[PDB]
Amino acid sequence: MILDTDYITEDGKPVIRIFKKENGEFKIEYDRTFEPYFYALLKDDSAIEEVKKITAERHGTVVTVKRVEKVQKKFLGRPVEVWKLYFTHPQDVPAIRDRIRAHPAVVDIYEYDIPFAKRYLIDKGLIPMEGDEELTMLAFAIATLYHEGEEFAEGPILMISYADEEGARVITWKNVDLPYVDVVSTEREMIKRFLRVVKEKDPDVLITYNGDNFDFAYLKKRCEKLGINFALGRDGSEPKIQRMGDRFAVEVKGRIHFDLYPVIRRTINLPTYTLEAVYEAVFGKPKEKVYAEEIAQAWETGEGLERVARYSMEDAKVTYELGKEFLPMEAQLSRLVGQPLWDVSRSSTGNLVEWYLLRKAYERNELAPNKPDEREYERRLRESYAGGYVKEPEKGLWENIVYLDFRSLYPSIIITHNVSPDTLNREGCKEYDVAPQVGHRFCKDFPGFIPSLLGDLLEERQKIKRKMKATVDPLEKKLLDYRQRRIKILASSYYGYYGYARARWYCKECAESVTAWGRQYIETTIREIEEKFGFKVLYADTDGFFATIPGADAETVKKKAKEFLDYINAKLPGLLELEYEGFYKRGFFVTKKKYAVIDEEDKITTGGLEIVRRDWSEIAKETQARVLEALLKDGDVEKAVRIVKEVTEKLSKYEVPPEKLVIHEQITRDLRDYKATGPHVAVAKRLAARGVKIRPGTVISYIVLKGSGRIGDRAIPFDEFDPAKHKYDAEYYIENQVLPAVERILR
DNA sequence: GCACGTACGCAGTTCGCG
DNA sequence: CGCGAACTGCG
Ligand SMILES: Nc1ncnc2c1ncn2[C@@H]1OC[C@H](OP(=O)(O)OP(=O)(O)OP(=O)(O)O)[C@H]1O
Ligand SMILES: [Mg+2]
Repeated sequence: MILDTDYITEDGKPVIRIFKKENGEFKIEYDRTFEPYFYALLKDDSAIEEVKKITAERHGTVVTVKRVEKVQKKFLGRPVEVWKLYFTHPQDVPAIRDRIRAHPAVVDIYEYDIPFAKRYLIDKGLIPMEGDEELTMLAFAIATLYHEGEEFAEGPILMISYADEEGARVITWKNVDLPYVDVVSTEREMIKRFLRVVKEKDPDVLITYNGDNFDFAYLKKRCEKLGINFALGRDGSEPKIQRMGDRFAVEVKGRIHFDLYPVIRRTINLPTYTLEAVYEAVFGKPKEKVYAEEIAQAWETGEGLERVARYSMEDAKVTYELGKEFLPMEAQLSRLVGQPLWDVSRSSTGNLVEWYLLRKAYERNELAPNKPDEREYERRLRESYAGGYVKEPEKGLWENIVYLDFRSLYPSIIITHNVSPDTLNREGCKEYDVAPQVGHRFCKDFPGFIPSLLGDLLEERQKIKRKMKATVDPLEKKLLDYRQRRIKILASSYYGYYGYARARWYCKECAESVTAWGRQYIETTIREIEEKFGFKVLYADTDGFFATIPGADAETVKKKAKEFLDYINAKLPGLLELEYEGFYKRGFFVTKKKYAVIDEEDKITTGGLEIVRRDWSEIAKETQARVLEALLKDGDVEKAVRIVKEVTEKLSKYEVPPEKLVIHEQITRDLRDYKATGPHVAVAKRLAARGVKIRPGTVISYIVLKGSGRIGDRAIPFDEFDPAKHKYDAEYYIENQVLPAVERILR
């Protein structure tokens, strides 16, 4: 397969490198025939003579137009006459792109901000991660000595553990008599020994957890400080820390650094994203953690280092086990977008969609729209459109509830009505599809750009969901659930891409249509099931709704539901279909987006309640869960009152564990761009002054202390919470946590 | 040479001023 | 001393 692609400079000309593992042997191919290029639109062909004269300087070397060739392409389906401008080195584009654009004759330039290595993959039709070639993996993690005030990566590395399919081992420079701990005295020698291990085993993939920000970055700093040649790559090169905005990423030429952190953050939604929490969510088994306070104590006292080695070994052990199950999922993702696994595992869903559209646009000789300037980006972010339909739920308890839901509503709407930028208000067509309310017209004579690509993703989701029923192993069922969720988010992102301010194929009118279509279908289906079939819709949210026949029994409501499904699906066009997504005995609808139902097997499923929100303490989630259990199962309202009263008694008496009193919250911005400072923002700003880097996406876990005033002023991180010194604000967790989450069931 | 991180709608908490 | 803005996370 094709692992990755980059380019070096030989005699001032770029040389594309293709890292590939063909027939079980590493190989690097060299292509020196690819030339940088980008298009330009001119008012008159006679101005091409005054365009080749435009020059620019790039550190002494003057940048000139190598060659020029007029090509005929298409822009959103209509033909266009553009001039292709060739260049010597890729870096010549960023130096002359702005000079060529501002020419009074040049209308606009196109495809000027495309990386060379990634332009080679699209133009040459090369697709990475394809081919029956198994990849050798090797996970590794490091243990560090951190002190309050010490700059990051300034302390020594205590242990360097690694794990592959052949077991897990730990390397340290302090005598530990454990069968898996190999002891060698120098930290440098530890690094150098780790260098021999990787070079000897020669893994194709290097799996880490947050290694781009800690494990591999810490190792790279010891490289430049201790003066070591960490030739870890297959070309004799050393790891390179690359910048991606605020975060950084480590690259190892010839190999693939698979950082599982960005992968898990896009696949699983957990309150906290620690390695011990991800292991519990995937494999369903607990993982013990050794904090830095105990690692620093074991290093100084010398006692207990065996347990520290057990933590480092387990760190690499679970990292390989998690990587062995999540790498194939990302390989499939890389095969769809057609980009290296390195870039795909660290890219957002919006970027993945754009990189796939850029490849398909080249396959169809379609000149790609260019990203918006800062002005248009701000203009797109300020504008919006009406979302989905939401109906105020009927209050009270209801019995014999059915949940009818549309099958991929928004994606199906795009394919059925050919909602795409190239088809929006296209003139000269024979058949059109008008969007409700919004009125946007879409050509249906030819398949749209986006609709022609969304069909396959929908089929894949129904295939994965089909194996979920045919799977008996719980581990394979959850892994398949992750795959179908990944396909749902990716497909739905195609819709969200229309509203993405940074999207090349930005189309608000396309996004307005998908919602207008969905709002019309759900509102008409609700009216049809009520007027014709006599159903009573209780709750409705976009693609689905909760309905029932008030006085009918369970057997009647279920049959009439399947009857209405065949009646409405026959009247629905194309891929538009409504599904029977489960029956429920009794249900409770608190408010909008928040409800709770119970099925035949007495399994209570909730939606939008505080039980699944990470910003609510577990003592509140546990109390709310037992209240729903006392109401939906037993139906004893007085029993729930005694439950919340028993919880408050334990809280006031300080009898609840501190682990059950943690509140997780995410830092979605930079600590400098926060208009208001909340509890989690105040704790983050305090950790930023202590050396901890609180970057966007960090989950803040704090505990409210017993005090008077602002909650943020009495908020302390969970790590520094000692029950001997600190005492939590029992009155806060009673009045502002346990009571409110359960008070909304007042009936 | 880039990634500037898919969309809207909404319940609900924290804070701050009156 | 209720309310509005800022903020998060859910569906
Ligand atoms: N993250 C998202 N971003 C944008 N649109 C989304 C997102 N999630 C869902 N949508 C839209 O929301 C509605 C619709 O979801 P399907 O019908 O595609 O998938 P089920 O079969 O799972 O439906 P159920 O939630 O179980 O009723 C999708 O277009
Ligand atoms: Mg749906």
